[PDB]
Order: sequence, then C-alpha cells, then structure tokens
Amino acid sequence: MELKDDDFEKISELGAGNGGVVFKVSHKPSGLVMARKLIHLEIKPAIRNQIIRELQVLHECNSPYIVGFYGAFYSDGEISICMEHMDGGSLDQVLKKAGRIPEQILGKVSIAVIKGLTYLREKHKIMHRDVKPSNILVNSRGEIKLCDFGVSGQLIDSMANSVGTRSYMSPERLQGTHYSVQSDIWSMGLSLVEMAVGRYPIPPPDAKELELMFPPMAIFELLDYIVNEPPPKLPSGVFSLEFQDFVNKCLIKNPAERADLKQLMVHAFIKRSDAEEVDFAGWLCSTIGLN
Ligand SMILES: Nc1ncnc2c1ncn2[C@@H]1O[C@H](COP(=O)(O)OP(=O)(O)NP(=O)(O)O)[C@@H](O)[C@H]1O
Ligand SMILES: Cn1cnc2c(F)c(Nc3ccc(Br)cc3Cl)c(C(=O)NOCCO)cc21
Ligand SMILES: [Mg+2]
Repeated sequence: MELKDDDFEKISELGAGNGGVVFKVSHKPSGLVMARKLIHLEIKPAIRNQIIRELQVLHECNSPYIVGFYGAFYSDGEISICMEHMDGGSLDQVLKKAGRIPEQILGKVSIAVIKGLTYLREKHKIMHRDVKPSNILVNSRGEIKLCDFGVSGQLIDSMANSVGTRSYMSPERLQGTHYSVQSDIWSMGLSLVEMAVGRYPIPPPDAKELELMFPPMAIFELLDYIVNEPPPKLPSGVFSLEFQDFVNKCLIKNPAERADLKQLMVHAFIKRSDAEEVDFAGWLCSTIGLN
C-alpha cells in the first residue's frame, strides 16, 4: 500500500539531529505505528524524484539486523522515510540512561553490527557511511538493528555539506577521498569504545579520569588528533583481552591493515560473545524503564 502525508497523524517526537527529525506517527489506514523521518531539502523535483526512486531499494533490505522500511515519499520540502518504530531507541540514548554498556552486551551489539554491514555489502553492495551509536536502534524484543545507511547515491550528494564536535569518521575519510567500506569498521570500533567507556573516547581519558569511572575540543584540534595521534584503546584490566584486541583491530589507522568484516566475524571476541547466553531484552528495559 502507498504512503501519503495526510494518512499520518503525529504521536510524539522521537528526536532530531542534523538534517533530519523523526516522529512517532500513526499510519491511520493500516493502524501501524511507524517512525517517520523528515529530511528538509530545497532541491529541484527531478533530483527529489530520483532520491525517492533510489530509496525504494530499502523495500528489499530485509534483515533482523536492519531496520524495517515501510515507504518513502515527498511532502513539502520534506522527504519522508517511514520505518519500523524501535521502542528502545538508539544506543546513544541507552548509553545516556545507562552510563556504560557492559562488555557482554556490547558483544551482542558487535555481532549485530557486523551482520548488518555484511548484509548490506553482501546482498546490496552498499556501504553504511554513518556508523555511530545513534544509528544503531534497539527494541524490547532484543533486536539490534542498523539504520540511516547510505542507500541512495543522490542523497549522499545532496547531503554532502552540513558535522559538529564528534567525528566517527575514519582518518582516511577525514583526510581525503581515498576511502571505502573499511571506514565503517573504524566507525564501529570507536562507537564500541565510546559505549564501553561512557563517553566519546577522544581525547582518551587521563590517568585520573580513568580510575574515577571505575573542556570540549576545537574542531581542527579534534580531527588533528584522530588522524595523527595513536588511536584509542580499551583500558587494560576492566575488559577481557579478547575485547581489547577486537577494538584494536577495528581501529588500525591504515585501512588495508585494519580488520575486515570477514575477519572480525571469526574473531575470538565475536565467537565468545556468539556463545554467551545473554538476556539483552531484559537488560534493555531494566536499564531504561519499560516492559
Ligand atoms: N526508527 C526509529 N525508531 C525509534 N527511534 C528513532 C528511529 N529513528 C530515529 N530515531 C530517533 O531519532 C533520533 C534522531 O535521529 P537522526 O535524525 O537520525 O539523528 P541522530 O542519529 O540522532 N544524530 P545525526 O546522525 O548527527 O543526525 C535518534 O537518536 C533516535 O533517538
Ligand atoms: C546519505 N544517505 C543516503 N541514503 C540515506 C538514507 F536512506 C538515510 N535514511 C535511512 C536509511 C535506511 C533506513 Br532503514 C532508514 C533511514 Cl531514515 C539517511 C539518513 O537518515 N541519515 O541520517 C542523518 C540525519 O538525518 C541517509 C542517507
Ligand atoms: Mg541519524
């Protein structure tokens, strides 16, 4: 069934950020609760049709590790993407409420991210391009799913400009055009360290700030750090050697030396997490108040 603007009714706002705002909406004709992302783009009709056209491939991105798509359309200066509502939010949200995220949980997340990236690359030859904690969604059934990946090339173009004071970009992507899918591996590694530790891990915590857990940077100052200083590490002692090596291999500055999806999928840490009996659903609601 096709989706139009007037068949929707707003319920609440799930949040916003940089070029988009997403609402919890009711799709009146079907009764479904959806998440509807609005993206403002002053752009000619010819290209917006192509964006809408390109976004349709989301209809065949079906995976337990990828957020469900309902449909895409154009309202007034607004491109709408309608998706599965994830009643548990983004990992960046659960991080706030949780402080830190336990290694074993992070292990299940790692599993989901790899399978998600693998699915998108394997079955669609598509690179994510924006891996970070806000674009990993979770829900009360304990599903862990990726969103906001770069499915439409023209959207990639039309969003080219508009970034902030926290980069999840690989150093190769920061420095030039010589980047690709290995960049997502970096984005993952960093995200993990962040969720693991309780904050964006650059710059890395001083001697003091570390034993406590257990000013914001200038733009250039931060990017300069990412590309020229050694990458962040999981602090020793509080995380299994397995986890440490995993993130370490994810955060190699040289993208050709950096681990790939193939390799991470059979890494000691994944295989260990793969076996671990973890009630992720239970932990989720427990730490954010719910079911
Ligand atoms: N399908 C969804 N279900 C539930 N909540 C969602 C969904 N999609 C997005 N959200 C929420 O909307 C918030 C903002 O979304 P979004 O416009 O993609 O920006 P962001 O990921 O937060 N930061 P940025 O990537 O810099 O734009 C996210 O942090 C989520 O909390
Ligand atoms: C660059 N680019 C190319 N295609 C894209 C695309 F489809 C996007 N959205 C999206 C994708 C899959 C699913 Br499932 C759900 C959504 Cl909402 C986003 C995106 O929403 N970036 O979020 C930034 C903040 O608003 C970006 C895309
Ligand atoms: Mg986003």
